[PDB]
Amino acid sequence: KHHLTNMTYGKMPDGTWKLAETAEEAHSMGFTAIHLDSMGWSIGLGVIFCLLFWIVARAANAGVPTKFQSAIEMIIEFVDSSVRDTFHGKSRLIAPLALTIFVWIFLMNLMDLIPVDWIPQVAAFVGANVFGMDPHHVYFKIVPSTDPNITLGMSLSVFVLILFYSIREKGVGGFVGELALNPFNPSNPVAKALLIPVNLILELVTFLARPISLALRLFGNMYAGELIFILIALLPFWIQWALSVPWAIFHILVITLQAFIFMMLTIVYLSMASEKH
Amino acid sequence: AEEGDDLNRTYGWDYIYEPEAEELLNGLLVRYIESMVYQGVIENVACE
Amino acid sequence: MELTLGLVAIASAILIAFGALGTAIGFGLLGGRFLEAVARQPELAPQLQTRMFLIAGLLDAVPMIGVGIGLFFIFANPFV
Amino acid sequence: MELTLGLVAIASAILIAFGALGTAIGFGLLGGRFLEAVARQPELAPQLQTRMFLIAGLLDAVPMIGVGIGLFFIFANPFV
Amino acid sequence: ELTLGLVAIASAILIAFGALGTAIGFGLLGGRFLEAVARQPELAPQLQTRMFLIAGLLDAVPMIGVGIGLFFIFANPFV
Amino acid sequence: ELTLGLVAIASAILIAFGALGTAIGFGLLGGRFLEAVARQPELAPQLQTRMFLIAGLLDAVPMIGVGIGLFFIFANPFV
Amino acid sequence: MELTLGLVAIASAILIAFGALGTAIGFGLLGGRFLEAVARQPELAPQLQTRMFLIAGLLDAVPMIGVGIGLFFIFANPFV
Amino acid sequence: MELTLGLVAIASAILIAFGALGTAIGFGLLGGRFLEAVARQPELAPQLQTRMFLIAGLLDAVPMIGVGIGLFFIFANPFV
Amino acid sequence: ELTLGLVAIASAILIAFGALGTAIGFGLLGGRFLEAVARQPELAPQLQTRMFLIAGLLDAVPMIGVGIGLFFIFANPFV
Amino acid sequence: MELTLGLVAIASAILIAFGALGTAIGFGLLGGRFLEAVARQPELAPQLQTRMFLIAGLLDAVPMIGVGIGLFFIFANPFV
Amino acid sequence: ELTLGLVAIASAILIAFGALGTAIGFGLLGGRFLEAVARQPELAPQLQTRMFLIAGLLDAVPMIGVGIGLFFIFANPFV
Amino acid sequence: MELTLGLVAIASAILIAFGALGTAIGFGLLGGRFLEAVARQPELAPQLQTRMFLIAGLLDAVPMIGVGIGLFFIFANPFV
Amino acid sequence: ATMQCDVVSVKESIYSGAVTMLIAKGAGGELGILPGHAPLVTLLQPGPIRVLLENGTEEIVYVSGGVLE
Amino acid sequence: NINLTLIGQAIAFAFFVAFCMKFVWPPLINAISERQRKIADGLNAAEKAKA
Amino acid sequence: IAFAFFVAFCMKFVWPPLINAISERQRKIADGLNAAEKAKA
Repeated sequence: KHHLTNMTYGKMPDGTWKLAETAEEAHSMGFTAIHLDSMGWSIGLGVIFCLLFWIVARAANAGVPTKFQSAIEMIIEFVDSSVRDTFHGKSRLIAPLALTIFVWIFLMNLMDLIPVDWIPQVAAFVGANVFGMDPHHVYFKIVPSTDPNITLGMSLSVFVLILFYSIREKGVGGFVGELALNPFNPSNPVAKALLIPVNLILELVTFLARPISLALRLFGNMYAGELIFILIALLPFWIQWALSVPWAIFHILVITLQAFIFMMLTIVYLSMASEKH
Repeated sequence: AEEGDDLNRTYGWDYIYEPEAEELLNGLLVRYIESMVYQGVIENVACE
Repeated sequence: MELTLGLVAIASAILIAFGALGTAIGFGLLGGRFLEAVARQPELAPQLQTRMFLIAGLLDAVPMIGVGIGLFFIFANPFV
Repeated sequence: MELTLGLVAIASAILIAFGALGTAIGFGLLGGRFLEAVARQPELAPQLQTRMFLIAGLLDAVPMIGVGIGLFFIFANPFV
Repeated sequence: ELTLGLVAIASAILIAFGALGTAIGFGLLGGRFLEAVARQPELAPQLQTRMFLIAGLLDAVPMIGVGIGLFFIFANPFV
Repeated sequence: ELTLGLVAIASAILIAFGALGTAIGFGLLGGRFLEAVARQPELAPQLQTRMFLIAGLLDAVPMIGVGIGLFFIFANPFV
Repeated sequence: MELTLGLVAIASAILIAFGALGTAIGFGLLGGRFLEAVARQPELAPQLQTRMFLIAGLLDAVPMIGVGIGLFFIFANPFV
Repeated sequence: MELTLGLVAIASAILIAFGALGTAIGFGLLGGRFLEAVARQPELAPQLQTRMFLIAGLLDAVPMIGVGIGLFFIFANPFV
Repeated sequence: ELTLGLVAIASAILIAFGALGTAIGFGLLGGRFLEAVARQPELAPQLQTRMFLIAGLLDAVPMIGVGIGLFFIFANPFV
Repeated sequence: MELTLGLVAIASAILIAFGALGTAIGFGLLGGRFLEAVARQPELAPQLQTRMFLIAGLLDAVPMIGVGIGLFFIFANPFV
Repeated sequence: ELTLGLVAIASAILIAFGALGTAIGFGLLGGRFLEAVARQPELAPQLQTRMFLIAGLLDAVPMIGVGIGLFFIFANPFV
Repeated sequence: MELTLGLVAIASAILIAFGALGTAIGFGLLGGRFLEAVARQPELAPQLQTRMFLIAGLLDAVPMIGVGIGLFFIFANPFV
Repeated sequence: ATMQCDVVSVKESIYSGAVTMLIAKGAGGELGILPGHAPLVTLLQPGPIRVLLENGTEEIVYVSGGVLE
Repeated sequence: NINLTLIGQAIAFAFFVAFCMKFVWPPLINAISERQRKIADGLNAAEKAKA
Repeated sequence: IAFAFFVAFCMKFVWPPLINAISERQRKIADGLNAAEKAKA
């Protein structure tokens, strides 16, 4: 049992499933590489979803929609209303950007609602097919979305958007500078200790740990979900199998609010980027 | 009364209610009714 | 070393509980005042709840951060 | 040995007791504000109570998380 | 020796913080309920019903901590 | 030795927390009560009824902690 | 014996010190609210003081118990 | 024994400083509402101050006792 | 050996205090925010904007502490 | 010896620290309402600030005593 | 060895503890500013002037704690 | 001797941190109410700022003493 | 500065014109009023109300029941 | 072992589907129907206006 | 690695979704036109 627990734990924390920078792909102990061999699953899900959208994007629908296109219309109407009412005076085609990032993170965290054991169970047949059976049980499978590497990728992608749209209006003068909270204070030791470090750390903190916190808070929520699953998996005979259900739906609501507020924060950050400094 | 006026002039501000809305409203009702009675009496005088 | 592990367990417990208290206070204040406000203005409840969830999201980031990193050290402890 | 056992037992006590404190007092303030509000408008008791429970559910997530972690650690600690 | 005292003090701080929290919540609820009854003495039946209903929400895990302290005092693992 | 001081400290913590919570919450409650009286001295009888009600609704777990301290002081295990 | 006697001294300090905060802070709350109420209606000062002395006499009884435990220990108690 | 001397030093710091803190808290609590009342009601500010003094002595009694125990132990810490 | 555990503990404390600071400053701001907006729902966006700027004004040194703590978690001076 | 040196130095540090904390809290809570009232009516400021200084000096006394004990040990602890 | 770990602990306490205090102060400040601008959306400019002034004057001694912590981080005294 | 160095670092951290926090909490208290006052009635802003500075200087004094004691422990080395 | 302040009984007006400083005793406490003051409504208590004029002198007007805005 | 977990998980899933349909789908269908009916009413208003 | 990935993913997709929105917005205009038309008559 606890053998099985640790054998599961081999899978989750460090991702990049079967990455090997001149190393092994099924070792769970390489601990030395730079490849992210787990992003592809998230990327493929995003691509297949964006094509699922493209099916209706290449289409023009104006009459009476069925359930599919009806829901499509309410969704797109709400997202366009939100992006529009939030901010304005800005035409560089960002509303689709927010829509896309929101719905992708939506689906990405949604897909993690399955029992943890079923990914390695379905993968065990491929393991019998290729790359071993029990040395796969420790860490050889591709993992669904729990890897903070992916989250880090979204964080810095949005950060790149932030930097580029801050210089959208050539705010380079305001981008290099900042509004210092104070130039100095009396007790001239204080003045010296304030002049150099303080406003610099002020300017730095205005942007740095915000996307970092975004990504690793996603990781915290989603990792928390998976670990709750694994812990409830103890004694599935005399249990009523009702430990999860309340917390599970709560965390579902959490995921919804996650995606929503992340895209909200995207909106406010792009507003500040569209605001001169 | 005044169904289309006096709701425009209230900007993003409100009169602060040092008393509860209830008692101040009651005093307003009292005084406003008495004022109308007064004016009607004066009008009756003029008609006379 | 195992007592160092106990140190780690204590630190994680600190973070998780103590940020949980952060949430327990913030969300409670928001709930109380929100109920009072919506009582004052029972008509525009949609936008009220909208901005309410806005604030709720803005609130509990860092405490949940501490919870997550604490559990991470509980299981993926650096320098076990 | 004994030191680690005491460490984890104290950690569990921290989590559960401290979260219990927070949730208890949070309920106190929340209910006080809810009663104060509903006193103004008895007409909206149903919807107001609906939102009351809607947020009461928001409160208790990580308290229960800590309760579960402490209970399991009571049953089986990590770092055996 | 050490484990005994450590478990005992864990239970003690458990129940002490529980008493603290339940008293604080009692006061918090009480003040505003008194305020409301001062405003609405007439609905005091229904208000009091809601009062005790929400008080039922209050002190679940405090009593849980008290019971866990009793468990530690009487019989608990790792002793 | 160590267990003795641990038990004494734990009992002191229990009673100290009980006293702190009682005093603080109880004082807040009395303040709101006198506030309500200043609102309406006429409902003071019913208000006092509620007072003794909620006082009896506030003192239980503190007295439990008092009993815990007494049990520790007079005769308790882990000594 | 030095260990446990010093710990008992710490414990008595806790006893009396918590009694001190409870009395001081609770009576400060009482004073603030009392002065507010009496200024609201200076006429009913007699009944106000009536209820206030009643509730205050009901107040510090448990602080009195803690201080009395300290007195028991300082005069003579078990474990010493 | 000198370890117990450090213990007593810690306990004394506890009692005296902690009671000072409580006294400050209670003083501010009373003072805020006292000040507001006398500002709004200067004509009766006299008997307001009368009640305020009436309760000022009621406030510090337990803190006074705690400080007294601390200073007595400073002079002569019993359980020598 | 234990000073690595000391580094871990200190980083944890940095994180934990930044957590309460953020979580309770946010609580206060949200309370007052919802309080105010109900008066002038029409004036919501301006207040919202100011509130966002305040939230930014709130959280700087908490991320400073958490960043330095995580740096010490990974890059360890004072071993 | 060294251990007792640290014991007494830490105890003195605590005595000064809690005194500073409590004093700051007291002045802040005083000043809030003082500013509020003096804003309300610019007339009664003289006796207003008179009672303000009265109670402010009334407050920090025990903190000043803790400060005195700390500096007492600073010149020389009444102990080894 | 112990010295470096304890120095790290002390710097961590400094930074985190101060950051929490700065957070609570900014909480009160921003809440009051928000309510003020809610009642008078007009005097916002000079009110924010006061706001930045008072906040810039707010951090000085927690800033000192930060400076001491960083001085420890680069070249700690009492090595 | 390393014990003494750690203890003095701890004492200096205490002295600086708690005093800084006194400054922080008091400054928040003053700032909220001063902002309130200047908002309600902007005309008194000069005298309001005067009172604000008067109380600000009065408050932070003892925390400055703690800061100076920290510096005195840092550069000068008592008990070392 | 100056605020346009008007005092009026139900029958007819009593005072009108700019005023600089208003001192009354509201439904709650006494207050001081200067132009630019927040929007507020208060219940007049019986007694005289005294206000400071642009000339540097101060008017006083008695009230027995009424409301103030 | 594995099957014991699967059976409980499947029970959870069945409850998921049943309760989620029950408590969530009527509002969605209602929204869809309202959208369609308002569009149709606007259309009919168009033809009758031309008439 | 993900940064260029995602920015390139969205950029050479960024136009068609907005191009879609014109249909909806002009559609609403037709409904508005129906209301105005009913009023003039």
